[PDB]
Amino acid sequence: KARAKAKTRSSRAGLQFPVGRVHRLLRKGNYSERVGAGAPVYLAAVLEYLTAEILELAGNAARDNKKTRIIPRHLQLAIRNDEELNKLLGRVTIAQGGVLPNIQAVLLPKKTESHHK
Amino acid sequence: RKRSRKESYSIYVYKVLKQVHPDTGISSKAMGIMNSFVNDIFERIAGEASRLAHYNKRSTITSREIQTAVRLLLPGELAKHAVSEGTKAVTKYTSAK
Amino acid sequence: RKRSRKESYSIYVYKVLKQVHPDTGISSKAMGIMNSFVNDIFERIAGEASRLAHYNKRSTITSREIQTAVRLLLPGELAKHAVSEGTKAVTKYTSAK
Amino acid sequence: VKKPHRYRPGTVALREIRRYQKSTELLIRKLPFQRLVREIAQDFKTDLRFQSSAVMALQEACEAYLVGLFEDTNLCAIHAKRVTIMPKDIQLARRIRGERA
Amino acid sequence: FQRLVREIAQDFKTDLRFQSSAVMALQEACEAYLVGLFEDTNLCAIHAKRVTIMPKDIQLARRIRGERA
Amino acid sequence: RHRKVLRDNIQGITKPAIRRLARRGGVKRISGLIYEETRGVLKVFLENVIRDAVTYTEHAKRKTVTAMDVVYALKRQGRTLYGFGG
Amino acid sequence: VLRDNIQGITKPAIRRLARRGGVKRISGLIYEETRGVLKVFLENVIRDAVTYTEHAKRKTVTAMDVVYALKRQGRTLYGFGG
Repeated sequence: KARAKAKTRSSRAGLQFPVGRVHRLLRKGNYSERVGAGAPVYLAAVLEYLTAEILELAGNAARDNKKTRIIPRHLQLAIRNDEELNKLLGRVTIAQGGVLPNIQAVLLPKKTESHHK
Repeated sequence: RKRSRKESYSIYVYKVLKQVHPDTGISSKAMGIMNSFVNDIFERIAGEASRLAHYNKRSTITSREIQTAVRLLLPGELAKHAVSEGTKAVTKYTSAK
Repeated sequence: RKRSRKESYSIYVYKVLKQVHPDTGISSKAMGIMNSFVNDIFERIAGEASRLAHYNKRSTITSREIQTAVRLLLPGELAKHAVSEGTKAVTKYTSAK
Repeated sequence: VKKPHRYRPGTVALREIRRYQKSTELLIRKLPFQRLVREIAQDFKTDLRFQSSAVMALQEACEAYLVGLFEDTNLCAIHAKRVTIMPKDIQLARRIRGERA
Repeated sequence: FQRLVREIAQDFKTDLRFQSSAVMALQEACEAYLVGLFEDTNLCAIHAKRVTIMPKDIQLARRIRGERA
Repeated sequence: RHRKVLRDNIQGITKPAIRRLARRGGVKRISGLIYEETRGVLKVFLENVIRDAVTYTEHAKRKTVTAMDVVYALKRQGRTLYGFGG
Repeated sequence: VLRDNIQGITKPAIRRLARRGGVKRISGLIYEETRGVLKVFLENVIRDAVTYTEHAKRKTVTAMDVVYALKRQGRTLYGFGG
């Protein structure tokens, strides 16, 4: 024997998300009888990309509110301000998220609130 | 002394966060949110892949099926960029065995 | 001479129809409707049972799980009557082996 | 100063809007909601116990649902050249979503 | 309806063909959807003390269902 | 000559047909601007469904779109269809 | 004195919620209807929750039961596990 030292499949992929755990989760979960080697890498990459997108928008909002730590409010702000993510999660409730600031223009008072004589 | 073991995707999210914004942290609740998000997307995609396979009388889930499911579930440009990342990952994995 | 074989639930629906309204017939399109309906309900119930099983780390789907899923999916009195029929069916089957 | 300072009707409502929209804390008190859940669950099965986080989760779901409902209701109201929401608005929105009851 | 489907499909993938029953199924789905939409539209219209549906009613109904576009 | 029949497109979905459709929904009186908007709405709906159908078609290496693809594509949007298999 | 306990969902809290929803002015009759609507939603959820609860032969309601019952009604919820 030689027993070459084991590097992770993630490291072969150049990814940070795992692969093996995903493989296990696909075998247990009644999704299919058998699973091919390529699938979990693809799925992992998809998850990492989405995660990076979300956190990116979150960090941007964070800098906008002068806070250095991400809190859920920021995530809701990120999701509702991007059209595509809002479509994905249109019927999803984020806990401790609130909603976007939005008032319909019509119910405010008229801008004629000044000198009138 | 008895003790359990609950897995999550926390650490990997943390890695990604440090990759994209080194000087930034994240609270536990948001980490839980991300955990739930990941599990939900995983479930949708796998379920859809399964349904596609069963409709075409194929018993193997391959990268193709995942790619198709992604194009079905997500809209437009997000799908395109994601598919590209996945293809790149497969191309790197298959070569450097 | 080559010939395939497509199964359905037609004949059984016909039997039930003759039981409930002897002097009545039914067209092919409607029988197809009923076939698709049966397939849909079957898929929903089995999937829901599967999800319950997976959430409780039990590897067997039993009558109990089906009963639970029925109570979840269907509303009120329909659930109760159907559950009655199911229980009666199991009691008859288990006795007269 | 002689007379009390008095804001016109509507301004403080708008103040409430901006203040509550900026923040995220739950608006309903815990304990009444606990008592509500406990009563209703008792009528289905007896002597049930509830984890705290479940109650919190129901609280989040309820408040998000109500918020969405009021949003659609307000749109319905504006559509009728009114600013006051009324029960028929709520019935309308709920009837459109399919949340019949 | 056949020509419409064929045009739109051509813009995604070329030289596709369609079975007749698929076209029929799309026809059924579209008509049922539109019927439901006009129903909700009419209710929204009645809500505003009108009898004439208008575009903003349709926009209201679709916005509430979440069928945004 | 310029026919291109009325646009060689959705405008073949003629006004009185939309009128009949609104009649099915119980409506009595329709404005002149409705028609165009409805058409756009229809297109969007069709677009999404057809996209999904074509995608299912692409997975099986076929060039013929079957009814089953339409059914499934409709099912994922929460508009399941009965009577054409599945 | 207690008052069927639905009255714990008080007027000002409902006013606050409506404020989060962009509402500026509220009629007096809303409250009762809102209460009823709220009740219905809760009922459905808890029924499903308790059903999941009954299936495990447990006596303690867990968050996961609520999350699932919410998921099945098309109001998926994030932030409490799974």
